[PDB]
Amino acid sequence: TLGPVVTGTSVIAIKYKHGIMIAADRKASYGSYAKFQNVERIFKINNKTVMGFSGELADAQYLHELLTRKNINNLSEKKRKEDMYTPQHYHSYVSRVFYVRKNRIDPLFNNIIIAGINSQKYDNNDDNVLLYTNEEYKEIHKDDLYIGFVDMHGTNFCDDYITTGYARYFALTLLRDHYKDNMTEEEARILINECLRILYFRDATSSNFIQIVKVTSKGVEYEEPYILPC
Amino acid sequence: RYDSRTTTFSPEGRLYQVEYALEAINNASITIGLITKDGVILGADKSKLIDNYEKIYKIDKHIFCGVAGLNADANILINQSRLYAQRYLYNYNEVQPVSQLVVQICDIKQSYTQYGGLRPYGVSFLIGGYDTKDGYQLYHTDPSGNYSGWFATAIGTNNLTASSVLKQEWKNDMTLEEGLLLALKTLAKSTDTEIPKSEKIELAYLTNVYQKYLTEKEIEELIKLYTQK
Amino acid sequence: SYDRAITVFSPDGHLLQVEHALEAVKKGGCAVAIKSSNFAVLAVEKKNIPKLQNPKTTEKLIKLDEHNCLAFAGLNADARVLVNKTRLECQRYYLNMDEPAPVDYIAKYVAKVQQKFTHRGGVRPFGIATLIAGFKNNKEICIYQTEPSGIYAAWKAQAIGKNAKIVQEFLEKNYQENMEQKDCIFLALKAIFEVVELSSKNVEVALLTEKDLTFIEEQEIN
Amino acid sequence: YDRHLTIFSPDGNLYQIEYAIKAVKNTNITSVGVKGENCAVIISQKKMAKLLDYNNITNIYNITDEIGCSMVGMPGDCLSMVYKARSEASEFLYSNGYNVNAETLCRNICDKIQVYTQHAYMRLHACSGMIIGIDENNKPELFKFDPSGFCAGYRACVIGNKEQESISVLERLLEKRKTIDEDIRNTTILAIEALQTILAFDLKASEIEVAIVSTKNRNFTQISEKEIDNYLTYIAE
Amino acid sequence: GVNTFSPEGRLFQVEYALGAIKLGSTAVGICVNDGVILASERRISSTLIEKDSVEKLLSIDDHIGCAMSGLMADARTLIDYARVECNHYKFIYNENINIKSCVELISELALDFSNLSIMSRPFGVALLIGGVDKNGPCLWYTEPSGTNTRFSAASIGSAQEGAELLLQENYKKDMTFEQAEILALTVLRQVMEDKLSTSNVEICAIKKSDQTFYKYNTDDISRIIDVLP
Amino acid sequence: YSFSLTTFSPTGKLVQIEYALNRVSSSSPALGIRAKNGVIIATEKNELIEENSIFKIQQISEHIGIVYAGMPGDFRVLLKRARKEAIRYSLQYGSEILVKELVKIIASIVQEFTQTGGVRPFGLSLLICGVDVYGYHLYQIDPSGCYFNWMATCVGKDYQNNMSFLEKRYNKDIEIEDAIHTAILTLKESYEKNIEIGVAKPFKILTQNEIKDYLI
Amino acid sequence: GYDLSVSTFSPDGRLYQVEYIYKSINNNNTALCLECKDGIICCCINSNMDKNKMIKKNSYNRIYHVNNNIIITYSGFDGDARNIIDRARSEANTYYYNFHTNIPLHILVNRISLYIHAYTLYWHMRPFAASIIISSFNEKDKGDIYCIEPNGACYKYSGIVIGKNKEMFKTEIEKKDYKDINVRDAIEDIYKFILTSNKNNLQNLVNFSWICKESSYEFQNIHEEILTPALNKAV
Amino acid sequence: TTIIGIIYDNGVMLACDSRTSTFISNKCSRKINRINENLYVCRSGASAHSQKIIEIIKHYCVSMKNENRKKGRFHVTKNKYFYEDKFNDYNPLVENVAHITKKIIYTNNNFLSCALIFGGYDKIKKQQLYAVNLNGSIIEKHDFAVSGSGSIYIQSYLQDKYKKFMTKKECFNLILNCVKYAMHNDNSSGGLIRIVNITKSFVEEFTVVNTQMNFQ
Amino acid sequence: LYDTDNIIYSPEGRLYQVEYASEAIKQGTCAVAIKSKDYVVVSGLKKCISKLSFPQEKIFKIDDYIGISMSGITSDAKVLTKFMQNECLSHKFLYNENINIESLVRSVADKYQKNTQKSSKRAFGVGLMIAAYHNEPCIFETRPNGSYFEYDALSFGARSHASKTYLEKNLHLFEECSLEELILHCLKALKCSLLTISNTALAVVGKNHPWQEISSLQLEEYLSKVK
Repeated sequence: TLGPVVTGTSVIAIKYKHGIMIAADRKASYGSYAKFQNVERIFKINNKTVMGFSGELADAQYLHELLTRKNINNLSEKKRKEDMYTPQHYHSYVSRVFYVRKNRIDPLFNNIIIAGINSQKYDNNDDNVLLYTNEEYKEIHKDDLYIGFVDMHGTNFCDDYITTGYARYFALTLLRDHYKDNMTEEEARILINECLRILYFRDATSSNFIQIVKVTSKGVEYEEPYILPC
Repeated sequence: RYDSRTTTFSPEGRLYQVEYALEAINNASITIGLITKDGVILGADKSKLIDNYEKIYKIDKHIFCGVAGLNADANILINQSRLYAQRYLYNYNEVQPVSQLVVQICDIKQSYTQYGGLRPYGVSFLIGGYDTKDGYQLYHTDPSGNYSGWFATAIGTNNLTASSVLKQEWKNDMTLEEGLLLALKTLAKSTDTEIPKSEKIELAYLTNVYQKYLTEKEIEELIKLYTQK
Repeated sequence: SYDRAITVFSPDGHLLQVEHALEAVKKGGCAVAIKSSNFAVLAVEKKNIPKLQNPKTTEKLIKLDEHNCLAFAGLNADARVLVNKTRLECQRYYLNMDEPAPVDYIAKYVAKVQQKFTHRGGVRPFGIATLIAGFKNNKEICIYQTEPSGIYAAWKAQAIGKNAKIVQEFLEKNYQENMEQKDCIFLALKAIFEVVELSSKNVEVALLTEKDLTFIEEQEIN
Repeated sequence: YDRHLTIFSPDGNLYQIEYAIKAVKNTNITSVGVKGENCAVIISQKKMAKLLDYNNITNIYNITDEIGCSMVGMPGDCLSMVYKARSEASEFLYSNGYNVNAETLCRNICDKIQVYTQHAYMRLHACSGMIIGIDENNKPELFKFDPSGFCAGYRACVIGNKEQESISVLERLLEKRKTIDEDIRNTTILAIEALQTILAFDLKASEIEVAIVSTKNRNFTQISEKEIDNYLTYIAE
Repeated sequence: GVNTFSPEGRLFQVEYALGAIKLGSTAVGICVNDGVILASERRISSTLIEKDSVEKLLSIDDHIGCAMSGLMADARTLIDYARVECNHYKFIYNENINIKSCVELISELALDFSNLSIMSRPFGVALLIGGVDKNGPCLWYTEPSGTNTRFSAASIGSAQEGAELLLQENYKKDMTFEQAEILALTVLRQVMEDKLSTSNVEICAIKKSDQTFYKYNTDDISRIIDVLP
Repeated sequence: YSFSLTTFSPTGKLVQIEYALNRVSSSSPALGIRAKNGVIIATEKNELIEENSIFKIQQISEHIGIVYAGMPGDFRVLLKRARKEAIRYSLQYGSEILVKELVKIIASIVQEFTQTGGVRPFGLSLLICGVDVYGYHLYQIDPSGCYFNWMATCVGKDYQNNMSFLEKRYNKDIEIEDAIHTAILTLKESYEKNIEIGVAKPFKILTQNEIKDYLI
Repeated sequence: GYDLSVSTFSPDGRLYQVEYIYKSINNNNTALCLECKDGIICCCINSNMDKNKMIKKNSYNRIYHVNNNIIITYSGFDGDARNIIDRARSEANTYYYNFHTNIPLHILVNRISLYIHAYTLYWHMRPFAASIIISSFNEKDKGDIYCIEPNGACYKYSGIVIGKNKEMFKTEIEKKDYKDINVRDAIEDIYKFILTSNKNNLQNLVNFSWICKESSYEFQNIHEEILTPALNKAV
Repeated sequence: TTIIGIIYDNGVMLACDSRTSTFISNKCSRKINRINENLYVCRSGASAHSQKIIEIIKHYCVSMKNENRKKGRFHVTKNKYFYEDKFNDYNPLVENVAHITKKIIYTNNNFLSCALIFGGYDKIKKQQLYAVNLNGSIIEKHDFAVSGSGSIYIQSYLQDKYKKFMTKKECFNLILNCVKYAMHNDNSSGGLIRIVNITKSFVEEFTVVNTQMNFQ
Repeated sequence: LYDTDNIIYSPEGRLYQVEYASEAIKQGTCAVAIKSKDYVVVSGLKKCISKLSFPQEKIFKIDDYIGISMSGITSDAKVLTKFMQNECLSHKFLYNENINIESLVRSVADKYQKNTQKSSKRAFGVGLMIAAYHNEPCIFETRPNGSYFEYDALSFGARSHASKTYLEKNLHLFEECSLEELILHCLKALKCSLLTISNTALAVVGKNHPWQEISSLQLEEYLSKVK
């Protein structure tokens, strides 16, 4: 992979009162060509871990296949809900992949956000895991929520909210200026939508066709993709 | 359980495979060699529909070999010896001395008795040749990679009688023709025959370098000469 | 037996293959080595069929490199192979160290090679024992004896091959420490001739000095 | 230990080959291949070598779209031979750019069986095979190979227990016999009658599997149980 | 085979190797608060040998010494491997390796013939490895079974049982270094058949004060003999 | 795992090679006759087996043909190897491989199986007939790996009698057809559907009609 | 003398080593798979572990899965079976890498049979001592159960029992058709069969699992509130 | 090059030009290749790379199709061909082949510059369109896929005229007009138009001669 | 003729080489492991081969919350110990978490099983008991044949029948026992097999209590409590 060809633009992820909320536009580009506009740039890894990517699409898909194999292996060797790999485990795995490729000068041309919930103490979804078919939200402490950023060189870290691509400038300013702990879903959506509106206005590679994914006490919920209101 | 342990010592510091190969060669047809001033000689005794040298082979312009033992192993070793001579010429730009080629081929012989789980080569050689450093040389090589230098020796069946005849007759100041007559006489003696037949003879000689492989008619002429005396 | 272990422990604790290699050494011809102040004498037995075998072809008194010489008793082809390995190692040392290989280093290398062949799968032990004479880095002369097992030891005077016990017992009562070259050679000969038939064609004796190894002209042996 | 490894005996025989052939015969499965003018047919007993799935039991496999086989022997060896044949076919197609014919496939499969027959560290496959297809000259193929690595072309061949008494059956049927649709029908009738004769008991449509290759439809295909029942009823008259 | 178990659960090869270490000269190792002393007999086979060329006490490192029993050719290979590994540790870590670590490295090599995770057989050697590390002086015993045991005082060789019995009888924790030497030579004198002399035995000591391998000369041995009962 | 299954007997024989020779001697007869202007290789073989699929006589190259007596599978392997070696020589030198050199290469390949570990010897004997700038050659390769140069020979069952027949009917200066008649007589002594003949023009294998025309 | 290596055919064409493996498998714990109306039920009875009183209750499990929708159980050695199951999971992972969909059951069974049979060809490998059961159940295709022998033979059943006493289990199972029976009705039947083929160790010596409609046609160990009433009714 | 694929109710339709290379090396080149009876693919980019990729994928598809077969029994110039497999029992899935193609192209994407459009039909997902992009990223299209230097000019055009459930006739007209406009505007595309129509039961192959008339 | 090779089956369907590797486990020293709702206590007899000898080590630390005890050949035990330690450390390096205990035990069982299928290799001649705390006190036992189990209490080595009987009598107390009483129970089980500070090894692991060997003074007082 000499360089990026089909590219995905910014991805945003935040912690809110009931879990993780990760937004990304559903567009892929071919240079200045908006060749694909219904692309899924957020991937569910397992019931409590999801993946967002920016950059090359082929490398992101290869990484998604690797993580899918790892999840299936884990489920195969799983016996209790605590044996399931946490988002932090997958973040360390992705970091090691990127580092080993850095040492071989064969990098994946992506920036990756691995987000999810680290604790099995807020639900029992993984007692009987279902892979092919899909009460109130339980308040989750911000310490039990994991959001990890990795870049091409393997620079790995975690935070309360993460951004990728052009979001690291536009969305990140709003996030640092306004983000607060224990946000409701309404407020999280308002903030993320303001960030995505700014990105749509100032990022030529961004789209207003959005995909919101929630990782909460009731697993991973894929929202109905929507055009940005105004 | 199916392994025979070909490369193991017997209780007496003896290798059974090497001894059995020696026996097989002792049951091979007799090949002889001797040194004259003119050059080296090699004699050897070979159905009527057989067409075809099978005892004496050329290794290089200046090296040739008489064989005893298994013919296929002899062919393998002869090919490998030609390879070594040509590789020496390639590496140094000079012909290989005879002793060096003998050492290489005997090393290949011996590694089969020290390494792996294979059998030894069941062949022995009489290597004759000429080089500038050591003149005319004749070497005996047995299956174990041991070799020795000779002025006249015999290998194969009834090698003792041929050896006795050679020692009794072989001189130092004998010419090519006298050496050839002695070779025919030894070949006849080892066959327990008063006259040697000209169909069971393989004579060739190397002189300074050129090699002659005697046809049947030239053998017949040598037989006439040997019969006059 | 590509990787099958050939040398194994017997129920009594012995490595029978090594005793068989010792038998091979016992079958070989006798050799003797005697050390003096700054030179050594090596006398080996030779047996050739008169008038038919070239006596120059067989050399059991082997120069290894500039300063080190060797003699062996046992299988001749194994001896040649081990000698070639030893010469290669002498030159490798002199290339990497920029100094000629000392006698003790060469003897230890031969011993380790024999031990290795005694301790690896798919290889037969060398059925040869060697006496290596040479000079140390301090220019002192030394004589080492290496056995088929891979054990080695330094000696003042040592005999190997067939009937080595008798030659040892003789040399014990006769080796008078520092001896002149002429009578040191005479001792090296009268010790070896206690077992081999008395004849100038049944021996070759060479002498190693700081300059080189010289084979003794047959007139003196006569 | 002369009869254990694939090495010669004092008489010169390789007894392990005879033992693998005996293993093939032990499976008590009979398969019969018959060549017609423009068609070839293979019929097998569809039995193993109550809750068992009888449909799944088969001795007929499809090497490529247009080449098929019947493998009789120990089931693991049969499946291994089928997979090796399929790999050979795919390799030949990829390397040469056209689909292998039955002759080349049988000869390659024997070239591989010979390695087992000679290298003492592997065991012989107790698998015998019929292979049929349609040649580039639009003629049927029928080649039979055994554990010994011997491949021969046939106009009619049998793998099973009864040989040297099932040979005369085919001989008489074929010398009795001597439209493309009529040729296919007559070949199928002959094959079904040959199996019924050889087994010496009345066949049942659900316990036998018949496959055909023909110039009209080169694709090696199996024929439904209704047609087999119709053929059996016709034979009964 | 070499990797075959017996019906009782013991490998045949290491069991047979146990009989090999019972041969050779006898050595004794004593550990006291001040240091560790290894003293070995020398059954000189003849007067024509250079006594000091045969070595029973070697220095695996500056702070480590070892007494050797069994097949000496194997023991030299083990000690050479130990030296290489100890120097590699010193280079990687810039400190003197712990004695137990060295003994464990020797043990892992000794059982490399199993091929659980290359030598072809067990070593058939017994090592009495003493040294001084940060923990102080210590003394270890390694045998072909691979099991390594730390000892306050131990003995190996032909007279192992007698030397062990004497060391048990006469050893106490509160012992001076001079008493350690005296006891070591008392046991050695009682076990060997050749009368004790300044040329018959080797003595090496690693003292806590300097943690350096020191091989005794003739004067020191004569001193200890002068102090003997 | 790799060790010789062919070993020297206490008397110096390689009993596996002797056993392979016994197997070849218990095999179907084949023979060759070298004429003054050609060379022929003939061989002798249930209403079902297709004849064209089991020809023992095969073509190594345009001017080289081969027949065998022994194990069919080993023959197939060695035939593929001989074709491979002939093609390799052609690539190297741009000309058809000389008969003697092909015989030597195949002899080496056969000898390899008498010494390498974990392999039995080839259970076949080969007759190779070819034409080169140096005339017509008829060579026999044994299971041991030794190759003989022949004017005529037979390599199967009851081959002592057939050798005697060929000896009592062979002349160097014989036309191709006189040799073909002698070959058919020899095979009929050993014993048109039973006869396969190849003749050397590029190497050719006689059609059944031609063979019957010779049987008259 | 023809039964010391797996790569030697006896005179009668038999491979004795495989027969010995068969005896070993016939002497080991019982396992069975049963295809019912709405799903497949796998049950493993660990009869020979009754003497091990100190084993963690319900810790030993011979029932595994692939892709969460394939049940894989076995009768034989734990090591050999774990080897086979690891190979099956590796095959499934490679298939999903290659094609982006779950491996078909029959392809997986053929590949596992090839993997087993490859170990009966050489004289330097020990053949696997384990009979394998691989089962699945789909909404559209209903149930598919395969038994793989130690020799590489694979066969498809509507109900299979391997291990000790398998003949009595077969006779009791065949007594009625289970294609028209739901899994819950079958749990009590299997418990009664185990009892008649004790009352105390049923809750701790038996592994139960299904793939049925109630579990969305995916692997699941049977919850305790479902098993306890059935084993009580059986007693 | 211009390769397009459209989805209409009851089928999918691939279309391509045939020009190859400012010198037209091959003015009639076959870009729509038949991987399987129900599965076709359009090539673009480097001709050698795409051709070799197609050969590899055909090899894999043959392997998959053979391995799929379960045991036992069950139950304007046009060329039309029905499927030999009437129920898609052993025909490999379109997604499987497209994804293995993506894997192959991605593994060797340092030098393989190949863009492919897979059209096909299987009983699981009915008719499918997949696009394999430059570095080896696969995107499943549910309306249409385009690729090649000439398909850029028609994008808007196509987007305006596509309808969710076009009929076969109007879909054919749409794809033909798309290809014609693409060749009119793109110098690197031209020649006769090749169209493949894949459906539940059969595949049709049309060849169209063309001319772009307008009075703009 | 069936115990000669590692890869051969008996007519009884038995591997005799692996059973001999297991018989090598009966002649090791007795070791015992028991657990309550929070802790695992492992106690083993150190072997003493002479008065001047130092007692042989019996238990080993694998990871912060993982330790082992061995019975059988000691070199194989060291090989397995290094394997497990490198595995735990490699897991903690690749990721930032402790290894799942079942995963480690299964990998060790894979290592055991591999050796059983090849002629050139022999089975590991040692039985391992693994005591850890991975969300719960867990005791595992591996065997030469590649099979492993999980226990409420375990014992093996020479004369473990007495330790067995004691543990089977007192199993229902261990769950509700406190740490001191659990330690005393394990020590009494170990004593049944026959203790001084020199010939007995004792370690604990559990919730918020990394694997830790009991000190000399602690062991002395505990043994006094046993008396």
